[PDB]
Amino acid sequence: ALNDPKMYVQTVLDVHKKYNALVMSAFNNDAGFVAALDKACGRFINNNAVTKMAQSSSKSPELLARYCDSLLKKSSKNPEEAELEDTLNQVMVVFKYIEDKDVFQKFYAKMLAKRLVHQNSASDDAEASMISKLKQACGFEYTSKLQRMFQDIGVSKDLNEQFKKHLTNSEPLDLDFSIQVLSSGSWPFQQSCTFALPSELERSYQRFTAFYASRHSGRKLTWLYQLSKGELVTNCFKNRYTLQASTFQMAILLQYNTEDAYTVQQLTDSTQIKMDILAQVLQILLKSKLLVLEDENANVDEVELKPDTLIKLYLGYKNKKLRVNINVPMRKLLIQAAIVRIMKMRKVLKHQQLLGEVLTQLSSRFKPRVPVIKKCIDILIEKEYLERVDGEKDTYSYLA
Amino acid sequence: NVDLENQYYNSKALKEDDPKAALSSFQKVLELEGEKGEWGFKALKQMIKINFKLTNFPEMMNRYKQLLTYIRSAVTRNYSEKSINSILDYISTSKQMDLLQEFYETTLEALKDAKNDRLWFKTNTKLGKLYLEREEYGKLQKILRQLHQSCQLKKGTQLLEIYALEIQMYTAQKNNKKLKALYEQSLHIKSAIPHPLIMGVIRECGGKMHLREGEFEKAHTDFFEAFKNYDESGSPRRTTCLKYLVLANMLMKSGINPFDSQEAKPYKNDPEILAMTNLVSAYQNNDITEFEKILKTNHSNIMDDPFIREHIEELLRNIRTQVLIKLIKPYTRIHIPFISKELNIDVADVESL
Amino acid sequence: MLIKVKTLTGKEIEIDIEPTDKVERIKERVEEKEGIPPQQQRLIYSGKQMNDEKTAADYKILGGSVLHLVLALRGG
Amino acid sequence: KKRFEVKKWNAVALWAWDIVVDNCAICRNHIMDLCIECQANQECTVAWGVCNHAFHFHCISRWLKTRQVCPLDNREWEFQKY
Amino acid sequence: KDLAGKYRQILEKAIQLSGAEQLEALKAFVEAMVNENVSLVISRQLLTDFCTHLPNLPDSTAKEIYHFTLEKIQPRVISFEEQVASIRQHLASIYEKEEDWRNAAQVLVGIPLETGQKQYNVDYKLETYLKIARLYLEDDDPVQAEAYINRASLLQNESTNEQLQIHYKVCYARVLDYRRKFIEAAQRYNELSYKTIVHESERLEALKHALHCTILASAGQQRSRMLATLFKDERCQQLAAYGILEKMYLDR
Ligand SMILES: CC(C)n1nc(C(F)F)cc1C(=O)Nc1ccc([C@H]2[C@@H](O)CCCc3cncn32)c(-c2ccccc2)c1
Ligand SMILES: [Zn+2]
Ligand SMILES: [Zn+2]
Ligand SMILES: [Zn+2]
Repeated sequence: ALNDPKMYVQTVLDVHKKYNALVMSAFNNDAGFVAALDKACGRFINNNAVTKMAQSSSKSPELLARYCDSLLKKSSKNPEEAELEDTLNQVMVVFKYIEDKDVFQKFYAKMLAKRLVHQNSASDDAEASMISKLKQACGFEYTSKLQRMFQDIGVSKDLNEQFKKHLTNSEPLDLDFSIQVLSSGSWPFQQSCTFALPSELERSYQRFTAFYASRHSGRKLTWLYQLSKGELVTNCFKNRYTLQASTFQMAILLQYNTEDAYTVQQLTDSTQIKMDILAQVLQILLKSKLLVLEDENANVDEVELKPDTLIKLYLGYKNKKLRVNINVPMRKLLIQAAIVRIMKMRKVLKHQQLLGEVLTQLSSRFKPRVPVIKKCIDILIEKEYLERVDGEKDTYSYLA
Repeated sequence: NVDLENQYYNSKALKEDDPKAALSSFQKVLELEGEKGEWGFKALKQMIKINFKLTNFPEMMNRYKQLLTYIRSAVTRNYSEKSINSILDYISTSKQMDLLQEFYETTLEALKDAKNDRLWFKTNTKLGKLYLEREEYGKLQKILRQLHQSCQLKKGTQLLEIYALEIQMYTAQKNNKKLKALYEQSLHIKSAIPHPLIMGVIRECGGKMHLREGEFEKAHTDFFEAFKNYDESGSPRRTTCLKYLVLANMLMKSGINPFDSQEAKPYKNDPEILAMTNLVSAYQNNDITEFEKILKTNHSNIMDDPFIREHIEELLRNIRTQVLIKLIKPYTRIHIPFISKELNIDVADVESL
Repeated sequence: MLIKVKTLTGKEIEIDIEPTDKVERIKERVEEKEGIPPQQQRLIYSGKQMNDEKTAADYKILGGSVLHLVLALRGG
Repeated sequence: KKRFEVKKWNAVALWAWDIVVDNCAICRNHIMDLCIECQANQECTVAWGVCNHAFHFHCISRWLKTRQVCPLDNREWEFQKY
Repeated sequence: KDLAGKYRQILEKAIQLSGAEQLEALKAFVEAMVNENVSLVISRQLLTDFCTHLPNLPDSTAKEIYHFTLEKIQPRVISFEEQVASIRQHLASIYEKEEDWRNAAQVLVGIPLETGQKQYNVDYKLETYLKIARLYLEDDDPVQAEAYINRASLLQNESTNEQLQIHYKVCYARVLDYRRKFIEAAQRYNELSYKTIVHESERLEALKHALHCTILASAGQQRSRMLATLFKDERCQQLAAYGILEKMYLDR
């Protein structure tokens, strides 16, 4: 199951459905048959045995998120939107049975980010349907991050087509420029690695910022060059090569515009890339045999990548593959006590009214953050502590 | 196989502006393509981009029947719809009534038989926007009724798109009775993820119907939401809900400067909303002398549209009331003519107030 | 061995235990004596509140130590 | 005519507000002051909502005593990120 | 190959010229550096060396070259985003040395500190914002100094420079005093007078400014309690306005 959990998930789906049909025929709601159902699914499925000695326990309940990712990810011939919906419908029913739904929204949000920003998402219309279904489960606050991620994808799509119209009124760009503006505070991505923009891509850069100054006022742009790709062609080789590479590989290849060979130190100094990231980029470039060094007999494994080796562009590049693509991926217990203490005096309190009375009354030490207090109050009301009102507004009450 | 990998790059990277040569090579691609590959559509799109300019319409009717079939299964939904938008948008201003009329008739019937769920829904909505912008409200209703009658919840995204189209059409019809019903209908939908342009028409007419009725607080919430969504997507209409945002904020007994949030601060000094910025800066910290001067100077920027002229009577009276209340605070006996000189109104009007 | 617990008012109860007995056992014995729930009751020795996980190893008296019982509301 | 030409570049950005915050719209003092009330008696800290609107803790606390909405957007005010 | 040897010799000699012929040499040579044909290894690096030698040349001549260079870097700013910061900072010093606050403030304003790909450190942004507010204050423009003192307020909380926080508080009190908020500025000045880090000479200056602001403040509950605190201070007798403070405290 650990090696190939793909078919492990499919086993659970088939077993559950057939159990209901057999009972209603002759058993007539037998006491013994119904009782044995709740004991088998809980212990055997929710937490399996091999999660203990394999030092991997958090990943076990998280294999459901990747299953739904595979259905909405760009792949080969996929099932049509006629039989897939009904299988997803019963998935919602079993989802409420799990208690740690918070981690579900985290992993699905991170996986959705990589699917959308890289244009690897399939059936984008169906993606809105999937997120809409998750909204009904808990609320818009539960899917607050997810909805914003999908919204800015549509905004950027209309922004690019509006940018094309703006290009006709000015000098046409020598390259096709498309950009996902994304958003700050709603995405897992963040700028971490500094980068020197190549002189070829600067002008378009500036152009776009102008388009983002007239359209939007008081808005910055934190470009993520590690998440940007592009297509680069060669006009001096024997054959035309339209390679697809990230911004880092693009800059490394474009550095050979003026010369033929460079050392690692000059590459590091000119592009200001960190040692580890640049080492990984150089290694994956060497895997594609795009750049070679003087000594073929030298082994890259037992010889450290010292920042002095002179790598030269291989002018007789005749690699047998015409489809080169180097763009492949490389305990506190204080807040619960405070909550019960503040609910002692006031029998009935709103959720947000209770927040602040505990969130920031003791904020001078151990700033608690909203989600921690939400989770603690959830595990409290679960264990016969708050027993919130049956639906009248959002009062949480006490022993009522 | 081996030749498919090599030939496609040669015919794509090399633009081959010379005609009567690249046509033959691309023709062999479609017939020889046996596998269920995506590369067939990409080369097939090139002839539409280049050879469409050089007439050759009789050639295209023969090739159009099999063109739509590849959308279903050869490529994904996102790629098929993306290629359509670029070509169709720029030919709208190119006139060609003889092309636009006959193309839509034959395409709509063929696509209806195959796709009904989502691909047909968006294309028909796009055509509905075309009817809306052409000021032709005689054939939008027929396609709107068939769009609306698809349910009889779980389809909130599609329902809100229809409601936005109805609201936009009735705005041009000068209809107010239907606007109330449409806005309340959208309130029952709580599971929609629409574009931030769809929820800028529903949330703008909701603020306007609240403005007319007299609920200035609910209008402020609707105008803030509409302005925020118009800021994310859109531009020309964004600096129209901001003016109504400030006016609604002045009609809720003031309080809190609208130009303090991060969304409205950059547009505070914009020339279009500069007059309203000074209006709210004078409404708060009540001073009638400055408030009246701004109204007199910016007569063609404030007292122009009926949505602000009508409510200018409610203003210039609340600010006068607040000045009056503060003025009479430290007095046990005051002169009515003395009040009139401070309020800049007649003695008879002071007694009525 | 056989200790005495006194409340604030001065009421004395004599409860018998073993050296390996836990403080939860003390609270349960007081419950069987009067009826006080263990969570609504606090035990003090030498002016320091007992922790709820230690089996009376440093509370060795061998002569009936005097314990202090304080009523408190559930969870403070 | 150029020796080497770039054909495509799919960039990715991350827009953010140029000015993070410059005022608390309940006391008109910016978010690093004491909310006037803490100025008289010496604490004051920031508070955010789901609308990402920042106010002083004390200001929004006394605003929530009688109301239940965000002062700026007039929406349901829920505390977020302390 | 020929670029490294020949062009290095010609650049090092041409910088030493006599008179007006120097300007003509820089016009054609700088334009050759802006050209796209020059890679960003012999243009970005040597521009820093070119700029560090400029302050030695007289300030009167340095103004014209500094302005001309900024115009030529404008088409390609993102590449030379670090030279612009140093060039404009150097030019602001020359403008302030000529008792020209408006020009110095505008030059420092043009530096991209938020809308830029170079992430300047908190200390750099804090000290630049304080200088801009101070220069605007010297131009009798409280509105502009208020705007740039708000930005510096968001960086002083997390800055590790203890001295820079004192500088920010001094400028903040001056801005409040300029904005005719005397009662609020008096309290800020009073806090500064109680800091042992600040020198005694300026400590009395802060006390003098606090007393002047309290006297100029509007009469009321807050002003009366500030007067009592100042009178109870034993260092107020050294100020030339102690006699007025005594009468004002006694409600005379
Ligand atoms: C005698 C003590 C130790 N005590 N024994 C037992 C019992 F469980 F054993 C229980 C207790 C005990 O401290 N109770 C208590 C309960 C409530 C309050 C506050 C509370 O409501 C908060 C609102 C104000 C209030 C008005 N009237 C009671 N209060 C207090 C209390 C009163 C003054 C100062 C501090 C605390 C004590
Ligand atoms: Zn405040
Ligand atoms: Zn405060
Ligand atoms: Zn808000």
